[PDB]
Amino acid sequence: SWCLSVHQPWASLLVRGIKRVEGRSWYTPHRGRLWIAATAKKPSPQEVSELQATYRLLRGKDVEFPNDYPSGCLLGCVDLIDCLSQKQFKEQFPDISQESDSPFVFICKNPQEMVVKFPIKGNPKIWKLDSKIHQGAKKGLM
Amino acid sequence: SWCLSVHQPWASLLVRGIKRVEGRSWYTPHRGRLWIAATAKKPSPQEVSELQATYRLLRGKDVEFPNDYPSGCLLGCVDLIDCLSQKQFKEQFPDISQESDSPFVFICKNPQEMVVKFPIKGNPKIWKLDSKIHQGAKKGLM
DNA sequence: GGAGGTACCTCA
DNA sequence: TGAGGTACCTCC
Repeated sequence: SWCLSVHQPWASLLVRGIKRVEGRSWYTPHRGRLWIAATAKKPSPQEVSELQATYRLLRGKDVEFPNDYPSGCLLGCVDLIDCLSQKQFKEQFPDISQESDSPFVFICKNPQEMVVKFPIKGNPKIWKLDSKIHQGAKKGLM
Repeated sequence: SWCLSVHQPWASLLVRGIKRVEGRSWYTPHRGRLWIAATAKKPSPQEVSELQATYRLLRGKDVEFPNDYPSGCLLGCVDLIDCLSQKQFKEQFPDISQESDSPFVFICKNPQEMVVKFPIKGNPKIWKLDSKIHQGAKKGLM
């Protein structure tokens, strides 16, 4: 039921598995499925292309980006398998530890993207999806 | 017929005779009567009190400020008797030369403040008043 | 100028 | 967060 709002384009890169971690100033004990919502903040076409170029260098020339990075909607989910301090992140994930310098690093696995994305208004930190949109999101995930 | 738009509170201080010069980056050959209009930019009550404190120190304890500094209106007029370079300003007005460091300094005399001030939309530099507001302004000056 | 789009900032 | 007030910026 629990959701994290993330700015685009990083939001969609997370549910595509291209971005593998998300950094925050705070810790969460939450483990398991974590829904990902894009914030309302639209990214300029410039930062989308620059971030895409960067992730091409990190992941390979032919990585498949989403066609769009829609704002203000529920995108999909990840499994939040750990929430690591920066020190723990460097010890356990040396190959990607450069990808976040935040005090706490959310380690995400098993991303899933919704083919139909639903408009939504987010909140800070981990917040709870409303039942109706949560039910429709799980149905979409077939 | 010619007018200069000036930000408040400086605009009203000019037509009161409290501010004696106005600095600009450009020169004008205009001499004689120059109407003074306040721009639309409203001044914060903080810059009004700080500027009043400063001019109290420059002119004396009991100098009489206007009760209000209205924006976007025709305030009055001065006689523009010279337009001096900064070098000429220092040579000719050593007692007040510190009051403007602009490339050109408009030397104003015989200020008159209108009892009834008329709303107006200004322009850059010296611009020409419309004849209806000019006629009404001259009449107000009795 | 004056007008208004946009980025920035704050939020009993 | 999302919302919107405000300051800042540009202007065939």
